[PDB]
Amino acid sequence: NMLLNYVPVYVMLPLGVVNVDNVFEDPDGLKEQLLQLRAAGVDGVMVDVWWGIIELKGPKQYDWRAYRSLLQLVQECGLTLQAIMSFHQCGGNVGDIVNIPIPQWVLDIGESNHDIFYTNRSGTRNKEYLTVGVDNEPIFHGRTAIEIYSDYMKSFRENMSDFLESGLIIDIEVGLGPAGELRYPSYPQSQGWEFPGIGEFQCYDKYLKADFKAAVARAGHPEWELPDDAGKYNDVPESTGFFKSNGTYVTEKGKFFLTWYSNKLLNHGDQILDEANKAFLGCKVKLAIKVSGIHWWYKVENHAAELTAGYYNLNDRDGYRPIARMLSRHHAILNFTCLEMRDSEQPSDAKSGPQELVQQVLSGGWREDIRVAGENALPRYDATAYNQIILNARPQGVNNNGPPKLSMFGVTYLRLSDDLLQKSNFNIFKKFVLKMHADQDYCANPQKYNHAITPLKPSAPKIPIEVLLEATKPTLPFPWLPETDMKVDG
Ligand SMILES: OC[C@H]1O[C@@H]2O[C@H]3[C@H](O)[C@@H](O)[C@@H](O[C@H]4[C@H](O)[C@@H](O)[C@@H](O[C@H]5[C@H](O)[C@@H](O)[C@@H](O[C@H]6[C@H](O)[C@@H](O)[C@@H](O[C@H]7[C@H](O)[C@@H](O)[C@@H](O[C@H]8[C@H](O)[C@@H](O)[C@@H](O[C@H]1[C@H](O)[C@H]2O)O[C@@H]8CO)O[C@@H]7CO)O[C@@H]6CO)O[C@@H]5CO)O[C@@H]4CO)O[C@@H]3CO
Repeated sequence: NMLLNYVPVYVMLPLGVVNVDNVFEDPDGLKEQLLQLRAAGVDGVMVDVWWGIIELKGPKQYDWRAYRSLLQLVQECGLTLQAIMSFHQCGGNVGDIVNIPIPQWVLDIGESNHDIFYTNRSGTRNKEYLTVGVDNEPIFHGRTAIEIYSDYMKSFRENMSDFLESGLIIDIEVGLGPAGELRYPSYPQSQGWEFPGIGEFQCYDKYLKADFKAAVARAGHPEWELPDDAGKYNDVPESTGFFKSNGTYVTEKGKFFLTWYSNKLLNHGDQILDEANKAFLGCKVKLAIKVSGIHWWYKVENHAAELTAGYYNLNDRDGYRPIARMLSRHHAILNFTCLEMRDSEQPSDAKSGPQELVQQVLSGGWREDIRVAGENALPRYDATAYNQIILNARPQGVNNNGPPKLSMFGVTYLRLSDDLLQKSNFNIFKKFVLKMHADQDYCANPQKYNHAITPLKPSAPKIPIEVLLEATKPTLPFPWLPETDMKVDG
């Protein structure tokens, strides 16, 4: 059936819908908007569940009330929900609207131990998220950073058990770094980065520096140091000793460092997803993580922006398919971004390859047999953006005689705003929702399009890092159509 071609569309809710004071501010206003979405055929919505609002008062002082009133209203409006366990800061830059820090009691510990924060070579502390170096350090009033995350997710599961039982929540995305993405904070606008700066390595806090020196001593080179020649945030790769042609990234020292640095994210990801699987075990929910789409310098050999972010991806070393393989023991979804972007829209000197990056990451996921979802990175209201999302959602088009060979598990559109709901904009969005649904009407029962959610099974066994790293072998991507066969039309 054509309904086997249906890809669900979710919309991201406005930022700060429950504010920093844990108040669901405007139920009436949100409700008119949600009902517009329900009539346009949208399948669900997505919301951040900010750790800095919930566990603000102190360790295990959770207040779930205002998020319970929000989930109640989404359910009354007939929409499902993707929930993000957001363990990161919202906003906080100059010009930002809603600013929600991580818990003040965590920030107070940070006042006496600055090394709980990701740190660059200059010694600047990024406070958006806790460094992977403290994941198993019992320094937060007896808890390690992963026990804080685990406890938060167990409390969410217990206190929202009625919305979980009644099937409101489709999936739980677990925030794994800055902006909820599994990466280092290598391109902080708060420290002056501007596209397409290569960014900077964020491994200089004392826990990660110490771990690196222990690791180079075991490899037989105790003298090796953390990079001192990779430049600054706004550098271009050829003006740096680390990323130029035949530079340090290609030496024994550079490769060992890049393997260590990227391996820290796989393991960070693997251990917290272990806890998420335990917390939500038995629930009719899928688990997901978000990978960032870092497309600038993708078209040059060095892939510098990708490497400073922690994705050790080169033309001869796949740095994304190890992440897909890791997610398969957890039966999790890889949620990616840049689904709307065309290469032709990027400034030429950025050496930007969003279309190719997307084809590489989604093909890597389908090859590893996991489910792949995605978002647009920037707000777009035009038909060419929507037709690019429809092309990536079904790369080889609609199958008239079955399910597509390749299709995404879903797409979340970023952000519900008054601009989206403006008349000419919302008319084009309604056509996008239709074409995503492969010209079928909204289908309330996911089982009809083969998206039924079972009870969350326990994680399959730990895959050793060397088996994870066999997925670095480069493969050719699946074939993409030039343009979609299910066009919104201009
Ligand atoms: O707060 C900022 C922003 O943060 C989040 O986005 C992150 C994103 O997810 C990452 O992928 C990355 O983004 C970089 C991106 O990937 C690169 O491609 C590049 O962007 C270039 C565009 O790709 C390219 O098309 C062009 O953009 C032009 C637009 O096409 C054109 O329409 C106009 O853009 C204006 C917007 O239309 C307008 O709406 C307004 O945007 C604001 C948003 O409304 C607001 O929601 C917020 O956005 C968030 C975003 O939601 C998060 O996902 O702030 C926006 C900025 O104030 O203003 C735009 C103009 O300022 O003009 C532009 C060209 O000027 O060029 C760009 C740049 O070369 O760089 C991206 C990083 O800057 O990182 C971001 C940030 O973390």
